[PDB]
Amino acid sequence: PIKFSTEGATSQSYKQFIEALRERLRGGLIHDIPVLPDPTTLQERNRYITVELSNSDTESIEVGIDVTNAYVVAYRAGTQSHFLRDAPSSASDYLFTGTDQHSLPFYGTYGDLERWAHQSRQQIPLGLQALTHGISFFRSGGNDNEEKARTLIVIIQMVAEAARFRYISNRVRVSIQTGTAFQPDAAMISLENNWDNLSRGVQESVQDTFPNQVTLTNIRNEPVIVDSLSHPTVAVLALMLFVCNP
Repeated sequence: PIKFSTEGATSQSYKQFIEALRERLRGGLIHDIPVLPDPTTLQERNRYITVELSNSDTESIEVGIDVTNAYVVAYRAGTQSHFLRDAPSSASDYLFTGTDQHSLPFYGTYGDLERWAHQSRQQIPLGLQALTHGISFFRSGGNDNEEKARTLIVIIQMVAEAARFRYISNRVRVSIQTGTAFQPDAAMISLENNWDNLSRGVQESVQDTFPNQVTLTNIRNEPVIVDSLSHPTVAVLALMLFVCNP
């Protein structure tokens, strides 16, 4: 069971949570980089996991994660659960099966989440207080779809993107250690936007060279061409999407 509590959370407790999540998600290594399982050879009973996000012993939610892409597909508050509009059809057969399950009106893509939130990722604060507020909001069952979408933008980045990217888990750690919320910087956004592209480059690489180049953005909004296994930014990957075997 994978739990994270916001009560007295520390840099270390958050790090240990992300480490446990990464260990459960890893399906193998490719070029020494962890990769998620190939969905075509994965047994469906092994496809979905839960994380408990708690503010106290009496206030908590669960989030359901698809191990094939580390993406949040649903959440649960008590006897009621809510699935992203684009959740795989099998998710509701394995996650929160003892609840009344509902479909959310928005997809889990940032495009649709930002549309419903009326805010972009860059405008939405991340950190312990944002997560605490989101846990409370989901547990309360409030019907405000704008805030549901905003809350998922927070959770997705602090859980799923953090699991995928060492840069992001470390930035959340720093926020917790300092007690200072943050808005995702241009490098964080570009990592989120290019996870599948970086995963593909690594896995398709020949002689360490990507067939399909990947253009990232650094903190100073500078465009960076990543076309090699040895590029420094490749080291930021903690979990890759499965694309192909070498």
